[PDB]
Amino acid sequence: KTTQPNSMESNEEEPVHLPCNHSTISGTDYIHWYRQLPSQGPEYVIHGLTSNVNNRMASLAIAEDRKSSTLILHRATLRDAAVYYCILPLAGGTSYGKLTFGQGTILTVHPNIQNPDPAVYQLRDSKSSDKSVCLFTDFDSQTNVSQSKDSDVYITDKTVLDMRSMDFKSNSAVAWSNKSDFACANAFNNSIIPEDTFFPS
Amino acid sequence: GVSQSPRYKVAKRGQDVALRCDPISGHVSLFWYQQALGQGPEFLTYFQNEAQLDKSGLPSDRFFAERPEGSVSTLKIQRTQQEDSAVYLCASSLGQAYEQYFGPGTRLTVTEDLKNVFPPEVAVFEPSEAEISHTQKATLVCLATGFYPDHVELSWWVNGKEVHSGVSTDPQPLKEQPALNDSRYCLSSRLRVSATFWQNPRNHFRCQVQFYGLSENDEWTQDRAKPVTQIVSAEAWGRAD
Repeated sequence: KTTQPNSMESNEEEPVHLPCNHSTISGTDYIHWYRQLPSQGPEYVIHGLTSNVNNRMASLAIAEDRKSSTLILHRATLRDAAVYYCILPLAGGTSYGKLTFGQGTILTVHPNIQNPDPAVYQLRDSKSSDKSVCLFTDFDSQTNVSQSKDSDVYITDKTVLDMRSMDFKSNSAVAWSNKSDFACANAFNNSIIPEDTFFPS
Repeated sequence: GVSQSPRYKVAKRGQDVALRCDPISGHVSLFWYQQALGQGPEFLTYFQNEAQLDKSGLPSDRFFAERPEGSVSTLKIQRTQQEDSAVYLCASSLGQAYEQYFGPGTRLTVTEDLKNVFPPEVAVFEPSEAEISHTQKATLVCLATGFYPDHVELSWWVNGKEVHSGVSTDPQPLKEQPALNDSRYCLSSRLRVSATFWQNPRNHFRCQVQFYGLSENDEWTQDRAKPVTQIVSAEAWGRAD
Protein backbone atom coordinates (compact mmCIF):
# COMPACT_ATOMS: atom_id res chain seq x y z
CA LYS A 1 0.00 0.00 0.00
CA THR A 2 1.17 3.50 -0.92
CA THR A 3 -0.24 7.01 -0.71
CA GLN A 4 0.41 10.13 -2.76
CA PRO A 5 -0.85 13.71 -2.70
CA ASN A 6 -4.13 14.03 -4.60
CA SER A 7 -2.74 16.52 -7.10
CA MET A 8 0.25 18.66 -7.97
CA GLU A 9 0.86 21.72 -10.14
CA SER A 10 4.02 22.56 -12.07
CA ASN A 11 5.11 24.94 -14.83
CA GLU A 12 6.55 23.78 -18.14
CA GLU A 13 10.35 23.35 -18.13
CA GLU A 14 10.49 22.96 -14.35
CA PRO A 15 11.66 19.70 -12.77
CA VAL A 16 8.90 17.90 -10.86
CA HIS A 17 9.20 15.83 -7.69
CA LEU A 18 6.23 13.48 -7.21
CA PRO A 19 6.30 11.99 -3.67
CA CYS A 20 5.07 8.63 -2.43
CA ASN A 21 4.59 7.27 1.10
CA HIS A 22 4.80 3.58 2.01
CA SER A 23 5.67 1.21 4.84
CA THR A 24 9.38 0.40 5.15
CA ILE A 25 10.33 -1.62 2.08
CA SER A 26 13.08 -4.24 2.09
CA GLY A 27 16.28 -3.85 0.10
CA THR A 28 14.81 -6.36 -2.33
CA ASP A 29 11.44 -4.65 -2.89
CA TYR A 30 10.91 -2.53 -6.02
CA ILE A 31 8.98 0.71 -6.50
CA HIS A 32 7.20 1.11 -9.84
CA TRP A 33 5.78 4.24 -11.46
CA TYR A 34 3.18 4.28 -14.22
CA ARG A 35 1.32 7.24 -15.67
CA GLN A 36 -1.93 7.68 -17.54
CA LEU A 37 -2.55 10.51 -19.99
CA PRO A 38 -6.11 11.74 -20.67
CA SER A 39 -8.33 9.06 -22.26
CA GLN A 40 -5.35 6.75 -22.73
CA GLY A 41 -4.40 3.49 -21.07
CA PRO A 42 -1.62 3.51 -18.42
CA GLU A 43 2.05 3.40 -19.44
CA TYR A 44 5.24 2.35 -17.66
CA VAL A 45 7.58 5.14 -16.54
CA ILE A 46 10.28 3.58 -14.35
CA HIS A 47 10.94 1.07 -11.56
CA GLY A 48 13.83 0.25 -9.26
CA LEU A 49 15.05 -0.77 -5.82
CA THR A 50 17.53 2.07 -5.23
CA SER A 51 18.01 5.75 -6.04
CA ASN A 52 20.02 6.97 -9.04
CA VAL A 53 17.89 4.79 -11.32
CA ASN A 54 17.00 6.78 -14.42
CA ASN A 55 16.27 7.29 -18.11
CA ARG A 56 15.63 10.19 -20.51
CA MET A 57 12.47 11.53 -18.92
CA ALA A 58 12.83 10.62 -15.26
CA SER A 59 14.71 9.37 -12.24
CA LEU A 60 13.65 7.37 -9.20
CA ALA A 61 14.67 8.25 -5.67
CA ILE A 62 14.11 6.17 -2.56
CA ALA A 63 14.56 7.72 0.89
CA GLU A 64 17.29 6.35 3.14
CA ASP A 65 14.74 4.88 5.55
CA ARG A 66 12.89 3.32 2.61
CA LYS A 67 9.61 4.84 3.85
CA SER A 68 9.11 7.15 0.88
CA SER A 69 10.02 7.34 -2.81
CA THR A 70 9.98 10.07 -5.44
CA LEU A 71 9.56 10.17 -9.20
CA ILE A 72 11.61 13.05 -10.56
CA LEU A 73 10.68 14.41 -13.98
CA HIS A 74 13.73 16.36 -15.13
CA ARG A 75 11.95 18.79 -17.46
CA ALA A 76 8.16 18.78 -17.49
CA THR A 77 6.32 19.61 -20.71
CA LEU A 78 2.60 19.94 -21.39
CA ARG A 79 2.49 16.30 -22.54
CA ASP A 80 3.66 15.19 -19.09
CA ALA A 81 0.32 16.25 -17.58
CA ALA A 82 -1.27 13.00 -16.44
CA VAL A 83 -2.09 10.80 -13.46
CA TYR A 84 1.02 9.27 -11.90
CA TYR A 85 0.81 6.03 -9.92
CA CYS A 86 3.34 4.86 -7.34
CA ILE A 87 3.10 1.08 -7.01
CA LEU A 88 4.72 -1.28 -4.50
CA PRO A 89 4.34 -4.89 -5.72
CA LEU A 90 5.11 -8.15 -3.93
CA ALA A 91 8.47 -9.83 -4.53
CA GLY A 92 9.03 -13.54 -4.01
CA GLY A 93 6.75 -16.19 -2.55
CA THR A 94 3.83 -16.65 -4.93
CA SER A 95 4.20 -13.24 -6.59
CA TYR A 96 3.71 -13.10 -10.36
CA GLY A 97 3.98 -9.38 -11.10
CA LYS A 98 0.61 -8.16 -9.86
CA LEU A 99 0.46 -4.37 -9.76
CA THR A 100 -1.99 -2.55 -7.51
CA PHE A 101 -2.75 0.93 -8.82
CA GLY A 102 -3.93 3.34 -6.16
CA GLN A 103 -5.60 6.69 -6.85
CA GLY A 104 -2.34 8.27 -7.96
CA THR A 105 -1.54 11.98 -8.20
CA ILE A 106 -2.96 14.31 -10.85
CA LEU A 107 -0.16 16.39 -12.37
CA THR A 108 -1.19 19.56 -14.20
CA VAL A 109 1.53 21.35 -16.17
CA HIS A 110 0.89 25.04 -16.75
CA PRO A 111 2.30 27.01 -19.70
CA ASN A 112 4.53 30.01 -19.03
CA ILE A 113 2.55 32.92 -20.48
CA GLN A 114 5.12 35.55 -21.46
CA ASN A 115 2.60 38.24 -22.35
CA PRO A 116 -0.79 37.80 -20.60
CA ASP A 117 -3.61 39.44 -22.56
CA PRO A 118 -6.78 38.43 -20.64
CA ALA A 119 -10.01 39.07 -22.51
CA VAL A 120 -13.60 37.86 -22.82
CA TYR A 121 -14.98 37.58 -26.35
CA GLN A 122 -18.42 36.75 -27.68
CA LEU A 123 -18.39 34.43 -30.67
CA ARG A 124 -20.80 34.66 -33.59
CA ASP A 125 -24.01 32.79 -32.88
CA SER A 126 -24.79 29.64 -34.86
CA LYS A 127 -27.96 29.33 -36.95
CA SER A 128 -28.69 25.82 -35.66
CA SER A 129 -27.95 26.67 -32.03
CA ASP A 130 -29.93 28.65 -29.46
CA LYS A 131 -26.77 29.04 -27.39
CA SER A 132 -24.55 32.10 -27.07
CA VAL A 133 -20.83 31.40 -26.57
CA CYS A 134 -18.32 33.44 -24.56
CA LEU A 135 -14.57 32.87 -24.62
CA PHE A 136 -12.27 33.86 -21.74
CA THR A 137 -8.74 33.62 -23.10
CA ASP A 138 -5.06 34.55 -22.91
CA PHE A 139 -4.92 34.88 -19.12
CA ASP A 140 -1.92 33.94 -16.94
CA SER A 141 -1.77 30.39 -15.61
CA GLN A 142 -2.38 31.59 -12.05
CA THR A 143 -5.95 32.55 -12.93
CA ASN A 144 -8.58 29.98 -11.97
CA VAL A 145 -11.95 29.55 -13.66
CA SER A 146 -14.87 28.67 -11.41
CA GLN A 147 -18.22 27.07 -12.26
CA SER A 148 -21.24 29.35 -12.65
CA LYS A 149 -23.86 29.93 -9.96
CA ASP A 150 -26.51 29.11 -12.56
CA SER A 151 -27.67 25.66 -13.67
CA ASP A 152 -28.51 27.10 -17.09
CA VAL A 153 -24.97 28.39 -17.65
CA TYR A 154 -22.27 25.93 -18.67
CA ILE A 155 -18.62 26.78 -18.05
CA THR A 156 -15.68 24.52 -18.89
CA ASP A 157 -12.54 24.36 -16.77
CA LYS A 158 -9.47 26.04 -18.22
CA THR A 159 -7.40 24.18 -20.79
CA VAL A 160 -4.23 24.96 -22.71
CA LEU A 161 -4.21 25.53 -26.46
CA ASP A 162 -0.86 25.17 -28.22
CA MET A 163 -0.38 26.86 -31.61
CA ARG A 164 2.87 25.06 -32.36
CA SER A 165 3.15 26.81 -35.74
CA MET A 166 3.81 30.10 -33.93
CA ASP A 167 5.29 28.57 -30.76
CA PHE A 168 2.41 30.22 -28.90
CA LYS A 169 0.48 28.78 -25.95
CA SER A 170 -2.64 30.17 -24.31
CA ASN A 171 -5.11 29.34 -21.55
CA SER A 172 -8.85 29.56 -22.15
CA ALA A 173 -12.31 28.56 -20.97
CA VAL A 174 -15.72 28.68 -22.61
CA ALA A 175 -19.17 29.57 -21.29
CA TRP A 176 -22.51 29.14 -23.03
CA SER A 177 -26.22 29.40 -22.28
CA ASN A 178 -29.58 29.99 -23.96
CA LYS A 179 -30.82 32.31 -21.20
CA SER A 180 -31.77 35.87 -22.15
CA ASP A 181 -29.94 37.49 -19.22
CA PHE A 182 -26.73 35.76 -20.32
CA ALA A 183 -24.00 38.12 -21.53
CA CYS A 184 -20.23 37.75 -21.72
CA ALA A 185 -19.93 40.75 -19.40
CA ASN A 186 -21.25 38.59 -16.55
CA ALA A 187 -20.57 35.06 -17.82
CA PHE A 188 -17.48 34.64 -15.62
CA ASN A 189 -18.67 36.71 -12.64
CA ASN A 190 -18.17 33.77 -10.28
CA SER A 191 -14.47 33.65 -11.16
CA ILE A 192 -11.69 35.91 -9.90
CA ILE A 193 -10.36 37.34 -13.17
CA PRO A 194 -7.62 39.94 -13.86
CA GLU A 195 -8.87 43.46 -13.22
CA ASP A 196 -7.38 44.55 -16.56
CA THR A 197 -9.32 41.89 -18.47
CA PHE A 198 -10.38 43.28 -21.84
CA PHE A 199 -14.12 43.39 -22.55
CA PRO A 200 -14.67 44.65 -26.13
CA SER A 201 -17.37 47.28 -26.56
CA GLY B 1 0.83 -2.98 -29.20
CA VAL B 2 -2.09 -4.38 -27.23
CA SER B 3 -5.48 -3.98 -28.92
CA GLN B 4 -9.02 -4.16 -27.57
CA SER B 5 -12.49 -4.35 -29.05
CA PRO B 6 -15.00 -2.97 -29.05
CA ARG B 7 -13.48 0.39 -28.14
CA TYR B 8 -16.92 1.60 -26.99
CA LYS B 9 -20.04 -0.26 -25.93
CA VAL B 10 -23.45 0.79 -24.67
CA ALA B 11 -25.61 -1.97 -23.24
CA LYS B 12 -29.08 -2.26 -21.75
CA ARG B 13 -29.23 -3.40 -18.12
CA GLY B 14 -29.60 -7.17 -17.99
CA GLN B 15 -27.93 -7.94 -21.31
CA ASP B 16 -24.65 -9.84 -21.68
CA VAL B 17 -21.47 -8.35 -23.18
CA ALA B 18 -18.09 -9.67 -24.32
CA LEU B 19 -14.88 -7.61 -24.31
CA ARG B 20 -11.89 -8.76 -26.34
CA CYS B 21 -8.16 -8.30 -25.80
CA ASP B 22 -5.45 -9.11 -28.35
CA PRO B 23 -2.17 -8.92 -26.36
CA ILE B 24 1.37 -8.54 -27.67
CA SER B 25 2.67 -11.72 -29.28
CA GLY B 26 4.80 -13.83 -26.97
CA HIS B 27 3.69 -12.04 -23.81
CA VAL B 28 3.05 -14.76 -21.22
CA SER B 29 1.22 -12.51 -18.75
CA LEU B 30 -2.15 -10.86 -19.35
CA PHE B 31 -4.01 -8.62 -16.89
CA TRP B 32 -7.56 -7.25 -16.85
CA TYR B 33 -8.59 -4.12 -14.90
CA GLN B 34 -11.79 -2.16 -14.32
CA GLN B 35 -11.41 1.63 -14.10
CA ALA B 36 -14.34 3.68 -12.81
CA LEU B 37 -14.51 7.42 -13.53
CA GLY B 38 -11.97 9.40 -11.53
CA GLN B 39 -10.56 6.21 -10.02
CA GLY B 40 -7.36 4.27 -10.66
CA PRO B 41 -7.43 0.87 -12.45
CA GLU B 42 -8.69 -1.95 -10.22
CA PHE B 43 -7.28 -5.44 -10.78
CA LEU B 44 -9.77 -8.06 -12.01
CA THR B 45 -7.87 -11.14 -13.12
CA TYR B 46 -4.54 -12.53 -14.31
CA PHE B 47 -3.46 -15.15 -16.87
CA GLN B 48 -0.12 -16.95 -17.26
CA ASN B 49 -0.54 -18.37 -20.76
CA GLU B 50 -3.99 -20.00 -20.64
CA ALA B 51 -4.03 -20.44 -16.84
CA GLN B 52 -6.07 -17.93 -14.85
CA LEU B 53 -3.89 -18.04 -11.73
CA ASP B 54 -5.40 -15.07 -9.90
CA LYS B 55 -9.02 -14.01 -10.33
CA SER B 56 -9.45 -12.42 -6.91
CA GLY B 57 -10.57 -9.14 -8.45
CA LEU B 58 -13.70 -10.37 -10.23
CA PRO B 59 -16.65 -8.52 -8.56
CA SER B 60 -19.16 -11.37 -8.81
CA ASP B 61 -20.07 -14.52 -10.71
CA ARG B 62 -21.48 -12.29 -13.47
CA PHE B 63 -17.85 -11.76 -14.53
CA PHE B 64 -15.97 -14.53 -16.35
CA ALA B 65 -12.73 -14.47 -18.35
CA GLU B 66 -10.92 -16.91 -20.63
CA ARG B 67 -7.71 -17.04 -22.70
CA PRO B 68 -8.14 -20.48 -24.39
CA GLU B 69 -4.94 -20.51 -26.42
CA GLY B 70 -2.75 -18.35 -24.21
CA SER B 71 -3.11 -15.35 -26.52
CA VAL B 72 -6.44 -13.57 -27.13
CA SER B 73 -8.55 -13.12 -24.00
CA THR B 74 -12.23 -12.40 -23.59
CA LEU B 75 -13.86 -10.84 -20.54
CA LYS B 76 -17.57 -11.58 -20.37
CA ILE B 77 -20.07 -9.77 -18.18
CA GLN B 78 -23.50 -11.35 -17.88
CA ARG B 79 -26.65 -9.50 -16.84
CA THR B 80 -24.90 -6.12 -16.92
CA GLN B 81 -25.75 -3.60 -14.21
CA GLN B 82 -25.25 0.18 -14.13
CA GLU B 83 -22.41 -0.32 -11.64
CA ASP B 84 -20.49 -2.15 -14.37
CA SER B 85 -20.10 1.12 -16.30
CA ALA B 86 -16.36 1.72 -16.59
CA VAL B 87 -13.34 1.47 -18.84
CA TYR B 88 -12.03 -2.07 -18.98
CA LEU B 89 -8.29 -2.25 -19.51
CA CYS B 90 -6.16 -5.15 -20.66
CA ALA B 91 -2.37 -5.31 -20.40
CA SER B 92 0.31 -7.82 -21.24
CA SER B 93 3.93 -8.38 -20.27
CA LEU B 94 6.66 -10.82 -21.20
CA GLY B 95 6.87 -11.88 -17.56
CA GLN B 96 7.16 -10.76 -13.93
CA ALA B 97 10.54 -9.08 -14.46
CA TYR B 98 9.07 -6.90 -17.20
CA GLU B 99 6.72 -3.96 -17.62
CA GLN B 100 3.07 -4.03 -18.57
CA TYR B 101 1.83 -2.67 -21.90
CA PHE B 102 -1.78 -1.50 -21.91
CA GLY B 103 -4.49 -1.59 -24.53
CA PRO B 104 -6.61 1.50 -25.38
CA GLY B 105 -9.43 0.18 -23.22
CA THR B 106 -13.10 -0.57 -23.77
CA ARG B 107 -15.46 2.08 -22.43
CA LEU B 108 -18.66 0.38 -21.27
CA THR B 109 -21.82 2.28 -20.35
CA VAL B 110 -24.79 0.30 -19.05
CA THR B 111 -28.12 2.11 -19.28
CA GLU B 112 -31.65 1.19 -18.22
CA ASP B 113 -33.16 1.58 -21.69
CA LEU B 114 -31.57 2.11 -25.11
CA LYS B 115 -34.05 4.94 -25.75
CA ASN B 116 -31.64 6.92 -23.56
CA VAL B 117 -29.11 6.86 -26.42
CA PHE B 118 -28.85 10.05 -28.51
CA PRO B 119 -26.31 11.23 -31.12
CA PRO B 120 -24.74 14.69 -30.71
CA GLU B 121 -25.93 17.87 -32.38
CA VAL B 122 -22.93 19.89 -33.54
CA ALA B 123 -22.46 23.63 -34.02
CA VAL B 124 -19.51 25.85 -34.92
CA PHE B 125 -19.20 29.40 -33.62
CA GLU B 126 -17.18 31.81 -35.75
CA PRO B 127 -14.38 34.02 -34.29
CA SER B 128 -14.93 37.32 -32.52
CA GLU B 129 -14.06 40.30 -34.70
CA ALA B 130 -12.71 41.89 -31.51
CA GLU B 131 -10.30 39.01 -30.88
CA ILE B 132 -9.06 39.30 -34.46
CA SER B 133 -8.40 43.04 -34.08
CA HIS B 134 -6.86 42.73 -30.62
CA THR B 135 -4.70 39.62 -31.05
CA GLN B 136 -4.38 38.94 -34.79
CA LYS B 137 -5.60 35.44 -33.91
CA ALA B 138 -8.99 33.81 -34.49
CA THR B 139 -10.56 31.21 -32.21
CA LEU B 140 -13.37 28.99 -33.49
CA VAL B 141 -15.46 27.01 -31.02
CA CYS B 142 -17.23 23.72 -31.60
CA LEU B 143 -20.03 22.60 -29.31
CA ALA B 144 -21.31 19.01 -29.34
CA THR B 145 -24.52 18.67 -27.32
CA GLY B 146 -27.32 16.36 -26.29
CA PHE B 147 -25.48 13.07 -26.67
CA TYR B 148 -25.56 9.87 -24.64
CA PRO B 149 -23.54 7.87 -23.78
CA ASP B 150 -20.39 9.96 -23.41
CA HIS B 151 -18.67 8.01 -26.19
CA VAL B 152 -17.34 10.58 -28.66
CA GLU B 153 -14.15 11.69 -30.39
CA LEU B 154 -13.94 15.23 -31.71
CA SER B 155 -11.55 16.40 -34.43
CA TRP B 156 -11.01 19.43 -36.65
CA TRP B 157 -10.49 19.36 -40.40
CA VAL B 158 -9.22 22.25 -42.47
CA ASN B 159 -9.52 22.00 -46.25
CA GLY B 160 -9.99 18.25 -45.91
CA LYS B 161 -6.95 17.70 -43.68
CA GLU B 162 -7.06 16.89 -39.96
CA VAL B 163 -5.28 19.43 -37.78
CA HIS B 164 -3.67 18.85 -34.40
CA SER B 165 -1.76 22.06 -33.77
CA GLY B 166 -3.85 24.89 -32.36
CA VAL B 167 -6.63 22.64 -31.04
CA SER B 168 -7.83 22.19 -27.46
CA THR B 169 -10.74 19.88 -26.66
CA ASP B 170 -12.30 19.37 -23.24
CA PRO B 171 -10.91 16.24 -21.51
CA GLN B 172 -14.39 14.97 -20.64
CA PRO B 173 -18.02 15.65 -21.69
CA LEU B 174 -20.10 17.71 -19.26
CA LYS B 175 -23.54 16.66 -17.96
CA GLU B 176 -26.35 18.89 -19.21
CA GLN B 177 -28.54 17.74 -16.30
CA PRO B 178 -26.25 16.84 -13.33
CA ALA B 179 -29.23 15.66 -11.26
CA LEU B 180 -30.34 12.99 -13.76
CA ASN B 181 -28.49 9.67 -13.91
CA ASP B 182 -29.17 9.28 -17.65
CA SER B 183 -28.26 12.91 -18.35
CA ARG B 184 -27.11 13.77 -21.85
CA TYR B 185 -23.72 15.40 -22.39
CA CYS B 186 -22.03 18.40 -23.98
CA LEU B 187 -18.43 18.83 -25.15
CA SER B 188 -16.55 21.86 -26.42
CA SER B 189 -13.43 22.34 -28.48
CA ARG B 190 -11.40 25.29 -29.70
CA LEU B 191 -9.35 25.75 -32.87
CA ARG B 192 -7.15 28.83 -33.04
CA VAL B 193 -5.52 30.09 -36.23
CA SER B 194 -3.89 33.32 -37.40
CA ALA B 195 -6.26 36.14 -38.38
CA THR B 196 -4.95 36.08 -41.95
CA PHE B 197 -5.77 32.37 -42.24
CA TRP B 198 -9.34 32.90 -41.05
CA GLN B 199 -9.78 35.89 -43.36
CA ASN B 200 -9.18 33.73 -46.44
CA PRO B 201 -12.63 32.73 -47.80
CA ARG B 202 -10.95 29.78 -49.51
CA ASN B 203 -10.28 28.14 -46.15
CA HIS B 204 -12.86 25.59 -45.05
CA PHE B 205 -13.17 24.54 -41.41
CA ARG B 206 -15.08 21.50 -40.17
CA CYS B 207 -15.66 20.21 -36.67
CA GLN B 208 -16.31 16.47 -36.74
CA VAL B 209 -17.75 14.48 -33.88
CA GLN B 210 -17.52 10.71 -34.10
CA PHE B 211 -20.28 9.20 -31.97
CA TYR B 212 -20.30 5.58 -30.87
CA GLY B 213 -23.78 4.22 -30.36
CA LEU B 214 -25.98 1.31 -31.36
CA SER B 215 -25.04 -1.45 -33.79
CA GLU B 216 -27.09 -3.56 -36.21
CA ASN B 217 -27.52 -6.20 -33.49
CA ASP B 218 -29.30 -3.71 -31.22
CA GLU B 219 -33.08 -3.55 -31.47
CA TRP B 220 -34.79 -0.21 -32.02
CA THR B 221 -38.50 0.46 -31.59
CA GLN B 222 -38.59 4.25 -31.18
CA ASP B 223 -40.07 6.63 -33.74
CA ARG B 224 -36.81 8.58 -34.19
CA ALA B 225 -33.84 7.45 -36.28
CA LYS B 226 -31.78 4.68 -34.66
CA PRO B 227 -28.82 6.32 -32.83
CA VAL B 228 -26.10 4.28 -34.52
CA THR B 229 -22.39 4.96 -34.63
CA GLN B 230 -21.97 7.94 -36.94
CA ILE B 231 -20.19 11.23 -37.48
CA VAL B 232 -21.94 14.58 -37.10
CA SER B 233 -20.16 17.68 -38.37
CA ALA B 234 -20.52 21.46 -38.53
CA GLU B 235 -18.66 23.80 -40.88
CA ALA B 236 -17.58 27.39 -41.41
CA TRP B 237 -15.76 29.17 -44.23
CA GLY B 238 -13.14 31.87 -43.83
CA ARG B 239 -14.49 35.41 -43.97
CA ALA B 240 -12.83 38.61 -45.19
CA ASP B 241 -15.26 41.04 -43.54
